[PDB]
Amino acid sequence: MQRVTITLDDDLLETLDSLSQRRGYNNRSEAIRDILRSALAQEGTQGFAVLSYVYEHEKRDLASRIVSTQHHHHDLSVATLHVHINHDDCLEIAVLKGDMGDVQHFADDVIAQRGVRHGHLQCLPK
Amino acid sequence: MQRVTITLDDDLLETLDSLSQRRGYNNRSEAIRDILRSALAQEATQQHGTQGFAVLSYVYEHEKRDLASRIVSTQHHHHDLSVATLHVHINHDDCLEIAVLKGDMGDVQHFADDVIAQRGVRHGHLQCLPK
Amino acid sequence: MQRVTITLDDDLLETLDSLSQRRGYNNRSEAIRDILRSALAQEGTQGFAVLSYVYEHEKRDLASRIVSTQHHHHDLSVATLHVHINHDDCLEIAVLKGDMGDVQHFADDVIAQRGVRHGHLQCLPK
Amino acid sequence: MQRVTITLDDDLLETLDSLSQRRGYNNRSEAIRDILRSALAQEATQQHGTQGFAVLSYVYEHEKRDLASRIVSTQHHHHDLSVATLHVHINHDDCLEIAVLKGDMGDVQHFADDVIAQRGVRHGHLQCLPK
Ligand SMILES: OC[C@H]1O[C@H](O[C@H]2[C@H](O)[C@@H](O)[C@H](OCCCC3CCCCC3)O[C@@H]2CO)[C@H](O)[C@@H](O)[C@@H]1O
Ligand SMILES: OC[C@H]1O[C@H](O[C@H]2[C@H](O)[C@@H](O)[C@H](OCCCC3CCCCC3)O[C@@H]2CO)[C@H](O)[C@@H](O)[C@@H]1O
Ligand code: NI
Ligand code: NI
Ligand code: NI
Ligand code: NI
Repeated sequence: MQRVTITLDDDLLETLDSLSQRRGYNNRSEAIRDILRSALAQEGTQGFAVLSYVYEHEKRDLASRIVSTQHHHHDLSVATLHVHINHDDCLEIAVLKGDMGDVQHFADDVIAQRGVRHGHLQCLPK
Repeated sequence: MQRVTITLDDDLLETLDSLSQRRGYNNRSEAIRDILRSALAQEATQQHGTQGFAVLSYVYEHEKRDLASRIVSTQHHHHDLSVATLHVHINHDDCLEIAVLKGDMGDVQHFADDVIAQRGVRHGHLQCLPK
Repeated sequence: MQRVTITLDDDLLETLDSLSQRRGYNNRSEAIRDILRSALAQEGTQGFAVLSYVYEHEKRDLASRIVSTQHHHHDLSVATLHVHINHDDCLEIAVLKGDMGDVQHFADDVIAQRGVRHGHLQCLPK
Repeated sequence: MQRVTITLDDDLLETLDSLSQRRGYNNRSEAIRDILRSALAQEATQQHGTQGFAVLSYVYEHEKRDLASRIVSTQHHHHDLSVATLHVHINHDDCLEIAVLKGDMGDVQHFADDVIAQRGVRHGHLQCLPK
């Protein structure tokens, strides 16, 4: 086997070590090795996708802007689930379909802007 | 068992007649009774004092009054009544929304109307599901 | 104008009269006349539709049966919203699309059976 | 600031290497650091003691173990954690489900795993949104 040495900051190490004692790992090396294993494990043209994001609806009238943006590409949209989590925040999940290339750009149009948080895209190609 | 006499204008009776025949009704009393039972049934479904769920669906033009924002702002105004909302972008202009609500059937009802009323919003429909 | 006389049962009349005094209608005739007005007021090949229904998921494994039924016609299905209202009951709203004729039959396949309650179909033709 | 030495097997290092280059990483430490930050970030997101919402998505074959029924039965088993579920019939065989959850992030997390684990269920993914 081989060895790779990396420099890690204190807080990150405090969090890694926290999970180390608990999770029952001998040390940092073993924990990191497992995390890498899963990360790498978790890695077509047509398919589906799930886009989730959080945003304040009033902010910049963002709600209106996101809906029109989606309507500009409604052909790629199957449907959206919306949950009014609090007085100002909205949680939306858009199920998208079509060309993975166009879906990915459509995703950038929606979440790559101010007022949108926790944006995540999950692709599911056929 | 009571015979109730109803006074109807010509235009209205012709409508009741035409619509009735297309739908297979051969006489007016049966037709009127079905409408009445249906309608009274829904009203009783929308009464204060009882908890439950409801389904509110409607079609709206998102560009309108920035109707998109107002419909959401209003939902947030009463977010204690909202479970979740499914939205389908019909075409470039229209949005199909289905809001699932919970709480007091009467309050839900009053809320639905405030929504279905707004201009730009068409095909509105409420279905209360009392506990 | 004209007059039509109808026979109505006691309970129904008790409910109509209840709404009469409250709603501020002079009498049965005026209330019925308004109800008819709305009913009649509220009345294409391609379009959308909203199907809602309630059912006990465990009952006859109904949940499994409804999903396959929908999958048999998945081409007509856009998406379904599901809310687990209690321990045994489920509330589902299926947004359907396609030929109104096929949508209507597809609706019968889903809600016209035992264990399904409050089934309602709303058509929205283009 | 601490230098941490990690011991990796040949196969694993080759994978890290290949995947890294395709994704534009020119060296191993940066790649490993990004993975670590990302991963630790999610874990901290799934901790008991904090309330919030979550999005759980997965694809499953409805015919399977009558998986359809078990997935729903299980959801009902913890329906206090469930807000609502969007379901999309991908094709004749597969179902895309997106369940929105609320409650204690740790409990939600444990629930998600119980679901993502089941056989027949693929592409599972959890995203916790702590209050
Ligand atoms: O719970 C029983 C039924 O309740 C609702 O049906 C409604 C129906 O959607 C409505 O259209 C009809 O109205 C009948 C009015 C008939 C008029 C008379 C002549 C002119 C035009 C129609 O009432 C029934 C209720 O019984 C549901 O849509 C249906 O799926 C369910 O099985
Ligand atoms: O909150 C910041 C970001 O958080 C998530 O991004 C993730 C991304 O989805 C994941 O793929 C990446 O992993 C990087 C791991 C890179 C590996 C190194 C070499 C081998 C293959 C990948 O981390 C970022 C977080 O910073 C969201 O998906 C993204 O929309 C958001 O803007
Ligand atoms: Ni909202
Ligand atoms: Ni829309
Ligand atoms: Ni359910
Ligand atoms: Ni399905």
